[PDB]
Amino acid sequence: HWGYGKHNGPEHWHKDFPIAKGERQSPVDIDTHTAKYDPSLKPLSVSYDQATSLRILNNGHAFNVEFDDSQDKAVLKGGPLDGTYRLIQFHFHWGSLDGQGSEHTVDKKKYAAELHLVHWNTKYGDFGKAVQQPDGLAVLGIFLKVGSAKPGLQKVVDVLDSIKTKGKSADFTNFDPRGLLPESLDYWTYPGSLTTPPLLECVTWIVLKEPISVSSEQVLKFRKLNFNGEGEPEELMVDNWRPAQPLKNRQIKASFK
Ligand SMILES: *CCS(=O)(=O)c1c(F)c(F)c(S(N)(=O)=O)c(F)c1NC1CCCCCCC1
Ligand SMILES: [Zn+2]
Repeated sequence: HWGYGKHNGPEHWHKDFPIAKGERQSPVDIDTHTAKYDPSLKPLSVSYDQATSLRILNNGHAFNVEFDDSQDKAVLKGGPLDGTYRLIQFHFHWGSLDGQGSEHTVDKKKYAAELHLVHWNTKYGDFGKAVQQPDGLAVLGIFLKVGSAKPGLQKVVDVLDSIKTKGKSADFTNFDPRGLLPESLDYWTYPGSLTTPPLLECVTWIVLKEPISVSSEQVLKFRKLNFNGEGEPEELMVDNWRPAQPLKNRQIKASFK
């Protein structure tokens, strides 16, 4: 099926998913000199005090921390967004080495990894309906650089050995995603897509300028996960990122001057 291997990677996805060559594909390069400050944008509102984590899952292409989204408990509002978007999960993309891993780039710079906090527009009732809409999802993207350890990440790192292989899950309650945020919420925003099949063009992207720092040891443990299922030959889960896609007829806006 599709993946990030030698023969089923991003350059092949268009054969099953023709929207791969569409008009609003993600990720993109963020050219910092061309992004225009938009004084009409509002400050982001991140309300995660009531977030309730449930489970961590190895789904074969990343690991997901899933939240209880049966109520408005953890929501993203404001900035470019109209209405209320509810947190459903977060996951990461990372590299085989520190010089690559992110999906978005900044002046062509690649970070070691990229965190995505996925939210769905509650006016559409469920996420399945939301992904059929141009304003169905809001994904908050946060770059990871290697330096000092991120203490709020270690609980995630420590459970990864329990979900090594595709299809494994573990209980993962009481995790606070506010521990993964940088200091500043300054951001770039643009209309785009999911970065994995089915590549639906349903996302407002909000990509924070400030990266978080994680340690070498923390990211090394991401790279011990497996794409394969238990009992199959080991394929390390590394380089699960899609490269930058053409910007086409889109403008990237900055929240900051
Ligand atoms: C392949 C599913 S995933 O790992 O959960 C997943 C992913 F890898 C992604 F890269 C995106 S992204 N970058 O576009 O944000 C993503 F949204 C993923 N999962 C969502 C689940 C949330 C419900 C909406 C349905 C879209 C897939
Ligand atoms: Zn993602």
